[PDB]
Amino acid sequence: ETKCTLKSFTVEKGIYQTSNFRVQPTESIVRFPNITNLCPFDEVFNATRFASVYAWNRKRISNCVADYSVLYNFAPFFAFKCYGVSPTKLNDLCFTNVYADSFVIRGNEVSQIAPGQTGNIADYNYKLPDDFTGCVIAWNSNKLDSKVGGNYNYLYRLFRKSNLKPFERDISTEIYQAGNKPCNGVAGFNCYFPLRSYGFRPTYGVGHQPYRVVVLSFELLHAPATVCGPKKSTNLVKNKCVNFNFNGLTGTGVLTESNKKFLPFQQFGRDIADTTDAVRDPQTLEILDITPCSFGGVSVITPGTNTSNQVAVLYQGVNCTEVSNVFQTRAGCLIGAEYVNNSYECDIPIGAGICASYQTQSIIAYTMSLGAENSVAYSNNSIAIPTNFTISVTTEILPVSMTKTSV
Amino acid sequence: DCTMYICGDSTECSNLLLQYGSFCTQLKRALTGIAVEQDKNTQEVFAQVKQIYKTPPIKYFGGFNFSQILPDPSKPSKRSPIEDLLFNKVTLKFNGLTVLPPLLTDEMIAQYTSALLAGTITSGWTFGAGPALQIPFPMQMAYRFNGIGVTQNVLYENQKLIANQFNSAIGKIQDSLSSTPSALGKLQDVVNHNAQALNTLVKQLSSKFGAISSVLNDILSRLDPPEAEVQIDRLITGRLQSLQTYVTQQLIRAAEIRASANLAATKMSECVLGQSKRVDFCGKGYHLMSFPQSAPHGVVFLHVTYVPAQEKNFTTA
Amino acid sequence: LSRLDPPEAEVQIDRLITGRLQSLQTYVTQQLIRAAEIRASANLAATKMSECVLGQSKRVDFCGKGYHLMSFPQSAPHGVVFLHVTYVPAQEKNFTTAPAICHDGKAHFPREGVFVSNGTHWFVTQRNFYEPQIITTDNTFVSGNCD
Amino acid sequence: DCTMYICGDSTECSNLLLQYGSFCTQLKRALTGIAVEQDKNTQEVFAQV
Amino acid sequence: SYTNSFTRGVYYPDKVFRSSVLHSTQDLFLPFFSNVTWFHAIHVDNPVLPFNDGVYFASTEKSNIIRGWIFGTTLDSKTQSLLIVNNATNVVIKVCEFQFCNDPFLDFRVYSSANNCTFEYVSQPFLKNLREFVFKNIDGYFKIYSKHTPIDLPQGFSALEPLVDLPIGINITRFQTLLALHRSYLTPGDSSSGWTAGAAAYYVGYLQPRTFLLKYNENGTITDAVDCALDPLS
Ligand SMILES: *[C@@H]1O[C@H](CO)[C@@H](O)[C@H](O)[C@H]1NC(C)=O
Ligand SMILES: *[C@@H]1O[C@H](CO)[C@@H](O)[C@H](O)[C@H]1NC(C)=O
Ligand SMILES: *[C@@H]1O[C@H](CO)[C@@H](O)[C@H](O)[C@H]1NC(C)=O
Ligand SMILES: *[C@@H]1O[C@H](CO)[C@@H](O)[C@H](O)[C@H]1NC(C)=O
Ligand SMILES: *[C@@H]1O[C@H](CO)[C@@H](O)[C@H](O)[C@H]1NC(C)=O
Ligand SMILES: *[C@@H]1O[C@H](CO)[C@@H](O)[C@H](O)[C@H]1NC(C)=O
Ligand SMILES: *[C@@H]1O[C@H](CO)[C@@H](O)[C@H](O)[C@H]1NC(C)=O
Ligand SMILES: *[C@@H]1O[C@H](CO)[C@@H](O)[C@H](O)[C@H]1NC(C)=O
Ligand SMILES: *[C@@H]1O[C@H](CO)[C@@H](O)[C@H](O)[C@H]1NC(C)=O
Ligand SMILES: *[C@@H]1O[C@H](CO)[C@@H](O)[C@H](O)[C@H]1NC(C)=O
Repeated sequence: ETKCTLKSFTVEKGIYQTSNFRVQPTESIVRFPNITNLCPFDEVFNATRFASVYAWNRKRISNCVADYSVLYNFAPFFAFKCYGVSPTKLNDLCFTNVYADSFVIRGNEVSQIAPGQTGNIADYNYKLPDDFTGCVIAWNSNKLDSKVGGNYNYLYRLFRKSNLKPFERDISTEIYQAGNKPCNGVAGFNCYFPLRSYGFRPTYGVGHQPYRVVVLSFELLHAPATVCGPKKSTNLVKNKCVNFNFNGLTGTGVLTESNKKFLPFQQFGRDIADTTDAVRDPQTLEILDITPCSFGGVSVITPGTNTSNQVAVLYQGVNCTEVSNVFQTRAGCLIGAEYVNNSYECDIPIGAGICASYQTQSIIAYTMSLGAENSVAYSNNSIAIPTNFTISVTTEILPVSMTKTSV
Repeated sequence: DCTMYICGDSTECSNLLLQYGSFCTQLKRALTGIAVEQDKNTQEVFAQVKQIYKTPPIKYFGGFNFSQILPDPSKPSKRSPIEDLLFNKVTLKFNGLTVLPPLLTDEMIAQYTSALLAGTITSGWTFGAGPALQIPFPMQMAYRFNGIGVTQNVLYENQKLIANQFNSAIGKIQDSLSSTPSALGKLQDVVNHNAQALNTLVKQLSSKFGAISSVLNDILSRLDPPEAEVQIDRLITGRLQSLQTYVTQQLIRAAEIRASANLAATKMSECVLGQSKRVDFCGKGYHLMSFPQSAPHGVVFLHVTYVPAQEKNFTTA
Repeated sequence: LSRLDPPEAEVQIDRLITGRLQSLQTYVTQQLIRAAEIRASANLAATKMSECVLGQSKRVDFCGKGYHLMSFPQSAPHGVVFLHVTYVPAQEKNFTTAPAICHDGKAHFPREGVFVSNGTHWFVTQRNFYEPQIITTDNTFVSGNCD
Repeated sequence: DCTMYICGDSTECSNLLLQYGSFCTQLKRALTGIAVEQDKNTQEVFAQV
Repeated sequence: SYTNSFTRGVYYPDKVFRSSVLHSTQDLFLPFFSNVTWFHAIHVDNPVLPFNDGVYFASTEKSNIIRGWIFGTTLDSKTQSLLIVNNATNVVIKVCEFQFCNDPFLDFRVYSSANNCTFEYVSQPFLKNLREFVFKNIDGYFKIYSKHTPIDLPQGFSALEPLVDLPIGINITRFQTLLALHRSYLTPGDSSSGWTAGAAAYYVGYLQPRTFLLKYNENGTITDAVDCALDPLS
């Protein structure tokens, strides 16, 4: 690695930095609140009785969790079709309005509830837009919406002057003028009533049994998308650097226990350097500190390929408790060398007053010696007078000029 | 870390970072060169002596008092009261920014300072020009007074007065260094500059440099990969420029520190390890001797000066 | 300029020029810093040449470690090597020292050197070489009594 | 002054300039430091007496 | 009348924690030493109150004097307006499109003629009894900050803590207070219902985009905040 970093084959003696040590996260936990609200789908699917098709009700949902889990409500659906939105991908989408329309029609009339259809229910009772984005759920309800004597409680409009607009509701009961005179508002020849009854019976055929059909209208009006389904629910890893996604706040690190108290409304937390070091868990009220795990830099201490090939590793600025004689110093932690107790001359600088060398055998590590020890006898009546002279030569090399270059 | 500071735990960001060139292997190289150069300036001034000298047990040099400059064996850290006072006044891994500790700690520099003090007190100036020669302190002071032209009689007769003046000056050194905290600024402001250099990089990471967001997790989740590549490229360019200007400032400050360290080593060699005839290179006035004291990021020289006073008018021919 | 048309490849050339200018400005800054460093080194070398080769200086370690006597320069393709001749004392010996000598009620002090004693004897010497000489009036001066 | 050198009589330009960061904050600080240092060099040679 | 807001109008700029540090932020704050309007002697006109940069509402009511607030565009037909009513143990916030009179009163129960909306937002009821409120509307969020501190406006320091958020975007340009009395007045045109009651006073102060430097202590509570465009020292 040192040869690749220096781009050579015969490295010299010393310490060289090659790369950095990083601990990869094992898991990735996400924590959101358990539940705040929920769409009342138990009311629009498990009601005691639904309304007619000419007077269909519409319930607005704007402050609830859009949890699409219709599977537990009569899972053997007879007609489960989706328009514009995928069936399974709908659970991970946000919208503006979650208007839900419900009505009861015949078995052979469920096909008319679709974008671009022609018939009595589609044109005179309930019309869907062409570019409709939603889902249509229909299930059999013969046991509930039919009696032996005839369930004439559900009515439908059969005659009307013109077709209904998409998402239009009309409850008018005016006598339809089929002839030339308005009949002055009486029932007679060419004066027919618009609403007709069904009279569901349990002995009817599959095409005539009542089918509770519900329409989930979806639309996006560039709103903050208050409605949203469930996100996730995981545990809390301790003493290990993992990936946290707390309420959109994403990061990687260790979540350790702390003792500082926060405010009831404060959830996040930053230091003076604008670094996220504290975040409140959405599951339970408890603050934890964000501290990174083992992180630093690796350095190879080599005596040079001319002598031998045994090298030593040094992790700088990181404790080596977590992930060959291991020894902890003040400037880092070195492996591959043994700490000697006799101080010699410093050869390879490491830091904090520790230097490595080759004993001649293996890499050593010793506290650098500042020199020898010599204490002169200081006396008020003694002196040291020289006797001999020595003429020595001292070399002092200093650069003068440089390489004149131009581009 | 040129890979971590620009790219935050991202693989494609690191794959795109190598397209700029060899700047990651150049800025880190310049930084480690600055570190090695700073590791050498500490050995050109404090490590001038070859052998460590010690103080004799008899605390009687002739009448002078060196208790405030000699190390005190009572305290755990073997330093002088002046060094302990100076140490209590210098106020001292985030996003891939580490601080490498120096080789020579505060203990080895203290040992070098004590050795230099012992050499300049017991041996005089012979410890810095060859073998150490024993010599009494009053005779060393007589040599230093004769080196500037003053006869040795004024010292061999009026010795108690000079000793009392030196003791009073050593005592008032601490009272003068206690008040006016702006005196120890040259050792702090540069450190403050580090506080304005190591923290200014993380402060600029919150800026989007024109992008939609500052973190990569939002860009790689909101926008599409093919169209968000220009935003990542612009962020990498901005971070590279913000790191290059920091490297340039660090180079300039390292050159300044190198010049200051060369000047300090020259003053240590020409004032502590001998007496110089220069005017104000070893303090204003007539220089006699100099005592060095260590500091976590510098050296304090106390120069003893002989100043004439109480002059009178006379006739000359 | 061959794969894409100039009207559709202008931003690429602009970004290339910007990147190359940014890479060259850093080189220019490094060259300026290194030129300042070399200028300081050359000024120091010229000062040492003037104060060590063209005369003798009283500085301690500016013209070599020890007592400087002379200096010889030697050229090199990118620098200069100064060979400093240093006089170093050695083979020192212990002797007894005294500030002055009180005789005839007067305290005499030496002019050059100090008084060395090796046992029931006293001589005058210098501060750099042992030369025992009898205490005479030429190398001594009276400056009062030993009170 | 970067606010006037980079943006000539423009408010949106000044708003977008702060988005870049604290480049001007350190630039003007270095300029003031250079000014103070040049004001100090005249007192170390002429103001010795 | 007109009073001077010496050192009040500060709130938390974000839901972050800090420990004895300094934060300079450019937000929409109330300028210190500003000339606010004190409507104390107006005991039921001037119903034109803008909502440009927010509302700083200071109250010193004894007990249950104010019944709520209104925030609309023009208070006309087909106008998105939010009415907030604070009862004894319940609070309601309803946004709808309906016309309002000059001074909607409560004692009453039905303000307008018809209110056909299906909005639902229920929270904790809000209402030496100083009560400060800061109302802003930004990024489709109608943010409100409430604080109940003892003691008109003294020289103390008290921040505004965010409690609830409402995602809604409306060009609000109106502001109306809801007074509570005893006598009945069903006529919407007659704007004269002065009755002897406790002290009623609603301060009105407009916010401004300014830069504030706040100091966060070790506990994470705003204890000091200075402006940058009112004094050379600041
Ligand atoms: C979520 O459930 C846990 C376990 O019962 C509970 O401690 C916590 O308070 C719940 N969250 C909220 C917001 O109530
Ligand atoms: C090998 O080469 C290195 C390079 O400087 C040198 O330091 C070392 O002494 C050499 N070893 C031998 C055994 O020649
Ligand atoms: C590293 O961890 C060990 C284990 O507790 C500890 O004894 C040692 O002091 C740590 N090193 C540093 C520099 O804190
Ligand atoms: C140094 O001393 C320690 C403790 O006395 C011992 O554990 C270690 O083995 C010694 N090292 C060597 C190289 O002997
Ligand atoms: C030297 O001074 C210190 C205090 O400055 C004092 O405690 C000590 O006794 C003095 N020693 C002598 C020998 O005067
Ligand atoms: C010498 O005399 C002048 C006036 O003739 C006077 O100003 C000066 O102070 C005198 N010198 C001293 C040392 O008093
Ligand atoms: C002088 O004497 C001391 C001890 O009395 C001794 O350590 C020293 O070596 C002697 N000097 C020489 C030059 O031998
Ligand atoms: C001292 O040195 C002198 C040199 O002139 C010599 O004559 C004398 O004998 C010496 N005395 C002793 C005791 O060595
Ligand atoms: C506030 O404004 C009113 C009228 O706008 C004025 O009468 C009053 O003096 C002002 N108050 C201050 C403190 O300026
Ligand atoms: C009105 O206040 C009463 C308590 O006096 C409370 O029971 C009721 O729910 C409140 N009504 C609304 C709509 O908040």
